[PDB]
Amino acid sequence: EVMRPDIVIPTIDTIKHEKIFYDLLNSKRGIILCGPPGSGKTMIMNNALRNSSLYDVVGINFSKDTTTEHILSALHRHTNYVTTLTLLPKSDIKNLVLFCDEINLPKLDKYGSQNVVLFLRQLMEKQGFWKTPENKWVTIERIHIVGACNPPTDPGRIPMSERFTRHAAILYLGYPSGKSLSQIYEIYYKAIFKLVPEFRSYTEPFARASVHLYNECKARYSTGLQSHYLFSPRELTRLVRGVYTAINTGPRQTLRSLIRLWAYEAWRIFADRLVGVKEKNSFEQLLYETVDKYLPLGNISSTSLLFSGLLSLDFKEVNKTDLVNFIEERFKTFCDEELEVPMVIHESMVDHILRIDRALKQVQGHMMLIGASRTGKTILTRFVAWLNGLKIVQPKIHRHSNLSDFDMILKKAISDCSLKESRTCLIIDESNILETAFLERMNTLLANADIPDLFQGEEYDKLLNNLRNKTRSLGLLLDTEQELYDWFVGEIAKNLHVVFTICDPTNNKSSAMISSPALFNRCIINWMGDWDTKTMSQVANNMVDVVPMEFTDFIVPEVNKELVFTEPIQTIRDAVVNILIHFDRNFYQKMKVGVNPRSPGYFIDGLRALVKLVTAKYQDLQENQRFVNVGLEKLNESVLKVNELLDRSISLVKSLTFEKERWLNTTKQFSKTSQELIGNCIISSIYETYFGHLNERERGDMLVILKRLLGKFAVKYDVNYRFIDYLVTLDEKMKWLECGLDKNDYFLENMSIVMNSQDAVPFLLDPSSHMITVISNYYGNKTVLLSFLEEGFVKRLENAVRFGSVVIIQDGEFFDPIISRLISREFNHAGNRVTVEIGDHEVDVSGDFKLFIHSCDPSGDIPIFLRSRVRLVHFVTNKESIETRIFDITLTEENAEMQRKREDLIKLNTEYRLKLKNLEKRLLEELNNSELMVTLNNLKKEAMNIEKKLSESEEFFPQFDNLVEEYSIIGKHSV
Amino acid sequence: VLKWIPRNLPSCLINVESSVTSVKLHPNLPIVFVATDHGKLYAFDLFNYTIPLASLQSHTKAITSMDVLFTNYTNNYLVIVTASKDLQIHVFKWVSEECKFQQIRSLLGHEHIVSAVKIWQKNNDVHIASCSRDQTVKIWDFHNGWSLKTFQPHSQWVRSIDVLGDYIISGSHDTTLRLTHWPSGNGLSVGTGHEFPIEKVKFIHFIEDEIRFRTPSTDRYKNWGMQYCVSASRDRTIKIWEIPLPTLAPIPNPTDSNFRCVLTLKGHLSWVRDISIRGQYLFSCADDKSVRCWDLNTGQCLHVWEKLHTGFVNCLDLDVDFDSNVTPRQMMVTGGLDCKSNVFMR
Ligand SMILES: Nc1ncnc2c1ncn2[C@@H]1O[C@H](COP(=O)(O)OP(=O)(O)O)[C@@H](O)[C@H]1O
Ligand SMILES: Nc1ncnc2c1ncn2[C@@H]1O[C@H](COP(=O)(O)OP(=O)(O)O)[C@@H](O)[C@H]1O
Repeated sequence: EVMRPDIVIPTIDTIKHEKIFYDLLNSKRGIILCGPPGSGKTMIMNNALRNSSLYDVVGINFSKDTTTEHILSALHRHTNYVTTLTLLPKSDIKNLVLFCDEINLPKLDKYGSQNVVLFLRQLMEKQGFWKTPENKWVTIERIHIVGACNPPTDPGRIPMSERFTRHAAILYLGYPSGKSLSQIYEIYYKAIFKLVPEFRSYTEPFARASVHLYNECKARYSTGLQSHYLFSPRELTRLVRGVYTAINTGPRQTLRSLIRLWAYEAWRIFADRLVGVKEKNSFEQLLYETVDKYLPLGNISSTSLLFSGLLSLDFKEVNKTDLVNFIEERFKTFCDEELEVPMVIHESMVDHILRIDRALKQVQGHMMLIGASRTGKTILTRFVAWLNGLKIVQPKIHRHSNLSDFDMILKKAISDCSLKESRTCLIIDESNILETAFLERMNTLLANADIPDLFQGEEYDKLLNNLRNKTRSLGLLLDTEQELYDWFVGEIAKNLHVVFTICDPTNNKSSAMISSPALFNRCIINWMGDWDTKTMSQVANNMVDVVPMEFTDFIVPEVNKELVFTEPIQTIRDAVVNILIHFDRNFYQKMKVGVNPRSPGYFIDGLRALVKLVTAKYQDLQENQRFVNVGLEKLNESVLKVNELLDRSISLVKSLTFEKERWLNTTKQFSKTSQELIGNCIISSIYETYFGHLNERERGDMLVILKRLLGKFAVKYDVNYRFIDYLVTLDEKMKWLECGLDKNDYFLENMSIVMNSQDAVPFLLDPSSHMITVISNYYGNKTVLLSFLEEGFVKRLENAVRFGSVVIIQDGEFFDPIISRLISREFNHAGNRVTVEIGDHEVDVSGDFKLFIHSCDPSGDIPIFLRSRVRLVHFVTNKESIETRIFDITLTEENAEMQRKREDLIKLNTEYRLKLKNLEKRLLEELNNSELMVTLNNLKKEAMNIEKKLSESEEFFPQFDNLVEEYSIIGKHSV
Repeated sequence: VLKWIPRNLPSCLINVESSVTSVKLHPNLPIVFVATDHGKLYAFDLFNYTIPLASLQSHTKAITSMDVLFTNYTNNYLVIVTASKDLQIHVFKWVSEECKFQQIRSLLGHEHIVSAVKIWQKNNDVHIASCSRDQTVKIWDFHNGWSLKTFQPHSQWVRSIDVLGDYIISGSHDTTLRLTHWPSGNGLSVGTGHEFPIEKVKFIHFIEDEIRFRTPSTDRYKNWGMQYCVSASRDRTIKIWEIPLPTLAPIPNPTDSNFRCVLTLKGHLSWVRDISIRGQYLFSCADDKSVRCWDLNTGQCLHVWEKLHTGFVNCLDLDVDFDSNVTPRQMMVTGGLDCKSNVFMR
């Protein structure tokens, strides 16, 4: 009987309040109940109203935006309009009671009035209201009004007019005393421990321990720290219910098992919402003190309590390694079956999976996953729902949408939950709540077990028809409207679990979500927050231990123990992990993020980029060293054969002295570049994935920070490092220059980031709108220009992804959530084919399909969901770009012949250098594939001719230098 | 001779480079066949496991199921048919003189991952059954090389099937079973009672030797051909289903279009991966690193084989006793996700 919410324990205060509440109802007088949350106003009135056959309860929850039409909608299914107008209840014997919860919550307008408050005082003082659509007076005859509210001193509570409270009797209910709480909850614990008669004598210490833990949590964790640190006896009832569930679905228990189970339940009830690690350690010490002083057992940390029903038929504590392996295999199956994501599983992920599963097993079990973006909220929700067999329904809310689409989605979800008995997990993101009416719908759905506003009139009639048909299909004997709708709301409560995903709790919309009275007292708040450094260490080791890592000498530095969060350093892998974690911490600290959650998406992206880049670079370096070594060996063998033992061979041997010297120099420097390969691979990966949204000065500053922190952990790097020389190839450089890049290294660097992001779609923040023309030149006529602000964009994008054309979407600050599955690269592989879901119907991915997002508005509005997945790249003009453009303009408008000659000479020089480089590549390939002598002589003669041409062409540079020195003053005044 | 129970420890251990997904027993000579997550198709004997008989890589992806059959003719070889995740089914020829693998042909046509395969011989004619993620079961002709029937028995995709003459039953992802008459290609009955997707389903073949679930009830239902079908799913349960009698091209009875809970059994800690029938005993394993043996008479787990594999155990099977041409020998082989296999002798 613990799970039934209608149970009460009659104390002195409970029976006193219940009797006076019943007497105030029977006096035909309005009642307003005032008290802090969890006082028991709802409990006493429910208790007083089950013991009467003359009254009926109608539950309305008021939010920040409640209107008169909501109160009317909650009653038309309960009341009949008769013209004797007169709004009588449908029943003829029972009266009606209007439970209006949180009367103080509806806001004032700009002239200091509340609509629903004046409506309620009209309902009680004047006994009726004017029906708006046809302007007639309807007289309320048998409806009473009961108000429940909090004191106005609480935040979010606003003063209430005395013209309202003139007609309403007011009762105040305080929190019960500690002795009363101990008695009530020792009765609860006796009821729980009836299942275990061996430990029936421990009920009173457990109840006193729970009450003491409650009091210490309420005193220590007050609203002054965080806005949601509100504790109530409802928390303790939830703790009791969880204890009963885990006892009922568990094996034979010991006293130590009881202590560990109760501690785990207290962890999942009280300490789920704790933000700081200091408060977590405080709760750990508080649990230790409570156990030591009340119940005189191993470590009782959060991660040391891993209770789960996955590994057996019963709920019991399990080991860490077997649980991790089971979750890894289940997640591999999940990636094979639903969606493929490259995710590795860590211990805090395991704990989050366990607590999400614990909440989802419960009847009326909801969630509020609060934490940073790319933490693993919705993917772990889907994984846990797939483990439980739930059906994932993510609402298809996008731009140019209204309340109608949300109403249809929720109507279909409720119909599938009730009529089709399909168990459903409903995942609501913070970006899927566009208007405050969306919050009103969510609050009405969670507070009650329905939304009375959607199903009214002919919708109510077709609901009745469908439910009679479904009940006759199931063979259940019921005829009345009340029993049928009770079955309806019971099915809704049983087969629907709404999960909330919040990425930025500081935002006003998310603050309204958290502070909503029904979204707070019904949901299970799960503040995962930003990843702790232990999680970063686990994921980093797990995702860099699969690459060939140890190939160079390493000396372990003597560093402070406090700054090292991983295992003690033994090879370069732990050094790499510590370097990446420390740079993530420093990057998020310098950007002044404040108390805002910090997204680990940069860390994961840098980890993956480092993995792929070190793999490619090591493959290229090994191939190049093998080619150089076999070429040098072949040359030495040919020289030895010539010495032991005709003019063409001698000339080829003599001419290749410079190539032999270059090969020897590269062989000598192979050790040097293998020393610095890991360091500059790390630098390149972080420089690609972290500095995309940064200007040149802070990029240089954080590069200095990265170099210092890299030298701290004894990982060598290139002293003469340059990102353009390490990633931007010369072929790509010329392609970009002919496509329309600026000569500035910042723009080439940015486009190098853009092209070298094969996993994340790039965000082109270009106010000048030049990169669109550049990429349109890049892909020729294959490219297509779309926009988020145009009509028919969905069909254009679908045709573009069917054909495989490269897409540029303009107006990036108007992001359309229908392409979210393209944004997160959620691709379903249909054998050799790739398919993706866009909008409402799936579409195929050709394979040459590329996605680009462009936006010409600086300081725009990029959602955190879009912000955390895209390689956002700023294209902001700087010193050198202004100088170059001004110099080019004044040269074109002063002497166009000299400028044309200069640019043609530069193009010819770079083309000759590219031809030279391809020519040494050709010589290396030819010597690796060993007629040939004549071809080699011809290529050597071509190299000599091109070198002489370049030497002849290099005689006009001082004139350009003189022009630079002459027009530098114009350049600097322009800047 | 039919009450054989395996011991508590295998006598040989098989080492495979990758995880084993399916195994099959040769009805005539002591050779077991081993799968590979890398896609290889091994061949191991029961006396010298240190060296394979044959090995090849014809599938670009891992395989899902295997089956073999030795055909008979009143007017003679062992045929190997294997389905993989490479959008193709490869049929192989097993020679006995030199004991190598020979490739016959490759089957194409399925839209997505093919998962199960069934082979039967009737009236000197052989066909190959196949189901995939294309929510359509496709039965092809080995000799002609073309498909013979294609229909949709379930809204979602079908994972496992079995063939008993002119009837075929399908196990899909939507927790419901469908019995369809193959030549007519129409649904006959639906079965509800499962909450998790089906993994493997097969018929309870009639045997004559007093098993409750392997004997017919009445004369007409004896003439029907079969009585019960056994199905394993991911709700850690194996359920025995009572097939209603249709109107006898069979016609579905409007008042008898639903199955019946003849017997449901529990005791596995994770998803039951496979099932097999031998005498009065049913053998099964799951993801809980365990192998069971559930008696059909009392419906109680007689013997628990715990911790045979470090990781998941996927496949096990026995010899067919319902067929006169196949001698039900006392060989058992189990294959697991831990890249090892266990073979039980005597
Ligand atoms: N006999 C009792 N006396 C006092 N409080 C009780 C008694 N029985 C239960 N409670 C507590 O009162 C709480 C009811 O609070 P509730 O009415 O939901 O808060 P609110 O007034 O904000 O709606 C329950 O969580 C329960 O723990
Ligand atoms: N432990 C992890 N290892 C690797 N990648 C991860 C991990 N956790 C999250 N991710 C990344 O996060 C993405 C899913 O995050 P998601 O749950 O969608 O975040 P949000 O809920 O904030 O939208 C995946 O694409 C994955 O690459």
